[PDB]
Amino acid sequence: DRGLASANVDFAFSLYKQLVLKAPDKNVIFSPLSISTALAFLSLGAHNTTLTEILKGLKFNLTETSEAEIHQSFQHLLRTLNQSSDELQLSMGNAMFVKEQLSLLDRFTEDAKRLYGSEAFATDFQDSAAAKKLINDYVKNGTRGKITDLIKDLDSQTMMVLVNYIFFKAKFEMPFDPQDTHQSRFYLSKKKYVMVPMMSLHHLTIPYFRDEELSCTVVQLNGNASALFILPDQDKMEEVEAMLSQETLSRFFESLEFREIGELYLPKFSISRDYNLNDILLQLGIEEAFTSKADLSGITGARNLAVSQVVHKAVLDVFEEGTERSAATALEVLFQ
Amino acid sequence: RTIVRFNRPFLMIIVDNFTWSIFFMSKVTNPKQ
Ligand SMILES: [Cl-]
Ligand code: NI
Repeated sequence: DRGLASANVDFAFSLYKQLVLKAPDKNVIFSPLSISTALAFLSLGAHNTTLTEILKGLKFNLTETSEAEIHQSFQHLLRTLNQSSDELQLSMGNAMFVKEQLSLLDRFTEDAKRLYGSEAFATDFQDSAAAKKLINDYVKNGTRGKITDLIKDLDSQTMMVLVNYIFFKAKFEMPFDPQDTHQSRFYLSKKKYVMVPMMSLHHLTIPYFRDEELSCTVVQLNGNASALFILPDQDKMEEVEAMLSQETLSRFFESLEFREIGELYLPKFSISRDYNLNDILLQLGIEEAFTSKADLSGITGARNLAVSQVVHKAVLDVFEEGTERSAATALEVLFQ
Repeated sequence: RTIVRFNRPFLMIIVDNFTWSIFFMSKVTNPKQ
């Protein structure tokens, strides 16, 4: 539905601003879909206030889209994120790693596989280093070596870990020539600057829009997913971030017209970030899942599970031939 | 005769056309990290 769109953008931009608030000058890279898919996957086993808090935390309105329509949209979306072309490599997976003896409801394992593509891996969490290596290899495999060490510390009393990964590699329509990549200034601010390899192309026709109102330019440099590059004027990053919303995102899309660009300069670079999202998810109202009042009895048939830690890691590579994105989310669950 | 120069902090967003699911989002304040 259209109400799914309103939820997805609100959740993505809400999370983004919360990530920024923790360290307002640091690089940010993350996958909103990865995080919300792991939580939606968890909500398959939630009930009562634990369930409603999760789905509301994801910005869904339950009166507007039912729980079954949310899971349906995730299912449909996951199937589109496994594709291969000469121009695209997409992959996305879900998995649950479970204490070998822990009994799971048939409905939960069936739903998890049908809707989220998730198998169940018997794992010995008491052998903590081996369990960690098992999960980290699954993510490393899924993201083709790009996300390593997603899980650094794992409680040895862990009952299960729900994992999502996503991998996105895309060639530029018009690649940059590496002969035209040269060290150039990058201005952290008006008076702080470093030298970075700066790629360049001449005479590009690409979707373009100058927004003199918000003091920014947006362009598109590339399937069925758009990639927007939003370039605020100097000292206008904060102003631009202040206006991020569904509304202005839609306005950006409705205003992009093809246009010939004399020169385009874009840095060649790699950034990565990892986060613990407990604080942010509690701040978003997902709170009962973390306490002894958690109700995950849709997983096991008892209220014997609560979330302990949610971690997220993402990596972004920009180079002459295209871009590479990957991310993963792990939801760690303890006994109660 | 237009110049677009990513030599200062910028944003990138990957948006699904149909759901407006946001696959990836980033802010680049310093490519040299
Ligand atoms: Cl991005
Ligand atoms: Ni703009």
